[PDB]
This record gives sequence, structure tokens and C-alpha cells, in this order.
Amino acid sequence: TTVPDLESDSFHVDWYRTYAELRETAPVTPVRFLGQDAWLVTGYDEAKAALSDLRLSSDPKKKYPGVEVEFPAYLGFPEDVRNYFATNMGTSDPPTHTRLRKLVSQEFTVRRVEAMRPRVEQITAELLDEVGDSGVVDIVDRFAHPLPIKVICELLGVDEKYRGEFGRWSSEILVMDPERAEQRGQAAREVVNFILDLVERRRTEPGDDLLSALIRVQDDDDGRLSADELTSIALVLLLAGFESSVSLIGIGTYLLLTHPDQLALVRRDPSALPNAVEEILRYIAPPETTTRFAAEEVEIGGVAIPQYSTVLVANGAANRDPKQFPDPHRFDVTRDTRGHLSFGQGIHFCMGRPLAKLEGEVALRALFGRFPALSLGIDADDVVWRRSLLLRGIDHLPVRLDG
Ligand code: HEM
Ligand SMILES: CC(=O)N1CCN(c2ccc(OC[C@H]3CO[C@](Cn4ccnc4)(c4ccc(Cl)cc4Cl)O3)cc2)CC1
Repeated sequence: TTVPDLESDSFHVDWYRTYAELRETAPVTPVRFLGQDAWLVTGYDEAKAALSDLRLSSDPKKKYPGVEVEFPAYLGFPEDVRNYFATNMGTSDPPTHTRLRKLVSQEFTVRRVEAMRPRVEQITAELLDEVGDSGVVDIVDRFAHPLPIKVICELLGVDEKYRGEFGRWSSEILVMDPERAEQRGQAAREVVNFILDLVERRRTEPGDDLLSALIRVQDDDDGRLSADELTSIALVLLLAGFESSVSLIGIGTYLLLTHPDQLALVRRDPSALPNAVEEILRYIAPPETTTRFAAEEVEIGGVAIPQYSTVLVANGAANRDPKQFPDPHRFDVTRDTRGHLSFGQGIHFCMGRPLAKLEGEVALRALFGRFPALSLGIDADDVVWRRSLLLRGIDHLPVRLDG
């Protein structure tokens, strides 16, 4: 039987049509990717089931007798840089996952996030002043990208004379191309080196930022974060702040710009914004794929997945499963979006949801509430989508401010 190759253009060009074709045939099928066999889950019920079954591990560090685990997200990473990337909540299983998440949740709170609202609003205003009131600009470079970066750097106590470079490395890591495995491995070593220096500097000069708080957080029973745990968690938070919300804002802008009717609703009624953000996430989920490792043989949707198999849960495909979302390919800011898998599901449910929703709502409201005639600078079909199954997005988006 023909086995799909996630590297082919079928998974990067009008790819939701490809997912729909595989789903109708089999919501759980074997695929090829980066020279390795794996299983792709595209059905909603199957994806939800997979993410809820703890026999499917999230820890790339675990060793199993006679098997060589090589996960996509760590293509080209030397073993030591891999460990620095994989010693945090997202890359661990209970009970380790449990204590790491409890310690971090003590400081990465809704209160702390809400306290940043005025600042996020100020930063948004300043960036929009800087773009002008007429002409064509790349809204990604001048807005969608700088906003989340400034926010996450103030949250983690990262200086300006350190940014710019980091963003160059982040971008390389989002693409998984075997021809550039070496450059990817090099960019990853750069980020590890940067984080190590940042942490050490913070231990020496404490502040009221999140990294400082994480450094002294401790619990009677759970103790405190080890040096390695601290380092990996900081790395992962900065990485998420540098790339996740950029996709949301850029993709969000492109969608509202290509659905005039939908944009009107938002403009007409502001209370319709929070749900618009949820539908945007539902329609084109940035984390198109999340990975799991079958520590035991598991059955998903009637299909038996052999032990030691790599499972790619396609969060994005599941969001377009007609069985859960009627008329899936229809972008509708009013539909009921409950249950989408863009923020995950279960114990690893994304801890940054509050921050992402804040940035998304504030940015889009300000952007469109300030450029009534804002329109796309190019033809809708000419937009270039980033070729990443790790984090989908738009790197360049020209828009005409004055119409
Ligand atoms: C558009 C924005 C975002 C989306 C769509 C998103 C999506 C996701 C998804 C799907 C997962 C679960 C992955 C899995 O099950 O393996 C996840 C986990 C996580 N995300 Fe996000 N995320 C976003 C923003 C953020 C932000 C702003 C931060 C932090 C500054 C962040 C921090 C995390 C962490 C720490 C985890 C691991 C949670 C755990 O394993 O317990 N995310 N995110
Ligand atoms: C077994 C295996 O291969 N692994 C690969 C993916 N895994 C993972 C890793 C980290 C994670 O914290 C979210 C931190 C970690 O994940 C990213 C993706 N992300 C963004 C927001 N929420 C998730 C991320 C991760 C890796 C790479 Cl290379 C790039 C990026 Cl932007 O940011 C949560 C889960 C778990 C499964």
C-alpha cells in the first residue's frame, strides 16, 4: 500500500484537502517522514483518544531495550542539546510531569498574565504608530512578530541587546529539512548557550520577573526545580513566546482579511472577538502536529499501533473533522468552537493559553480598529505558508494600510 510522505507538497499545499482524503480512508494510518516510519492520526475522536492515553509517552529521553528513538522535533540535535530541550513539562510523563507543572503554575499565573495587559496594549499602540497610515508594509515583520517578542522578553527579563539573534535561531528550528539538519543543530546549540547565560545572570541579579520567581520557587513535598529543569523550562517558555503568538496574529490577520463578512461582525460587535480568536485557532491550528511514543502496543480507532512506534497526532486535521465540526472548511467567528485541539488536551494542555488569548485579542482589535481600510497587499492565493508541521505560520504578509 502507498505510504504518504509528510515531506511532499501534498502536506504543504492546500494540505487540509490531503488530511481530509486520508481521514475518510483511515483516521489512523502509517506514514513516512524524515526517513522514519510513523503513524498519523487525523480523526477527531482518535486524536482525542491518543492524547488521553498515557501509554503514549511525551518523553524523548526515556531509553527502551534495543530501540533508537529519533523524534522529528529534534532533528539534528546532539544528545546534550536535546536534553536541554527535553527536560520540561511538555517532554515528561507523570509523576515528573506533575511536579514540574505544579511548581511552574505557582508563578506562571493568570494574575501575572493579566497584570501585563496594560503593557501589552501600550506595546501594540507603539508598534502601530511606527508603521504609518498609508502604503504597503509587511505586517508580520513590523507587528505580528515584534509584539510577542517584546512581551515574552519583559516577562522573562531578557534584554533587547540579545533579541534579534535569538529570533534567527528560533526560525531555523521551526523547519525540519534533512538537508539543513546541521544548521538546525547549530542554531539549537546557540539557543542552549544563550539560555545558560541568561539563567546564570538572573541568579546573580534577581528581579521581579518570571525567571527570578521560578528560581526560588519551592514546595514542601515537591521541593524545587533543579538547575537542568530550570534551564529547560526557561528555554521552552522563551521559544513559545517567540513563535506561537506570531502565527496566531499573522494567520488571524490573513483570515479576517479574506473573509470580509466575518471581519464586519468583529468590527460591528467587539464582544465577538474572543470567539473569533478561538475560531482562528480552530481553522488553522499553528501546532499542526504533536508527537507521542508508544511505550506499549496501543489500539486507536480499531487500529493496533505496535509498541515503540512514533505517533504523530495531527491536531489541525482533527479540528477539521466533519464529525465534530460541521462544515469544517468554513471559517465562522460565530460557530461553537468548544472542543478544538489547538491548545492540546489532557495533562499537557497548553500553560500559555491565557497569554496567547490576551496577545491575540489585543493585537487584532487594535490592528483593525485602527486601519478601517486595511486590505491584503497581494493575491490571497499568492500567500506563502511556512513549510512546518511543528508550527504553521506566515513569514511575510504584505498589507495596504490606507486601502
Ligand atoms: C497560538 C498559541 C499557542 C498554541 C496554539 C499552543 C499550543 C500548544 C499545544 C497544542 C500544546 C500541547 C502539546 C502536547 O500535547 O504535546 C502546548 C503545550 C504547552 N505550551 Fe503552548 N501554545 C500556544 C502558546 C503558548 C505560550 C504563549 C506559552 C508560554 C509562554 C506556551 C507554553 C506551553 C507549555 C509550557 C506547554 C507544555 C504543557 C505541559 O506539557 O504540561 N504555549 N501548547
Ligand atoms: C516525543 C517527542 O518527539 N516530543 C516533540 C514535541 N514535544 C514537546 C516539546 C516541548 C513542548 O513545550 C512547548 C514549547 C515547547 O514546544 C514548542 C511548541 N509549542 C509552542 C506552544 N506550545 C507548544 C516547541 C517545541 C519543540 C520545538 Cl523543536 C519547537 C517548538 Cl516552537 O514550544 C511541549 C511538547 C513532545 C513530543
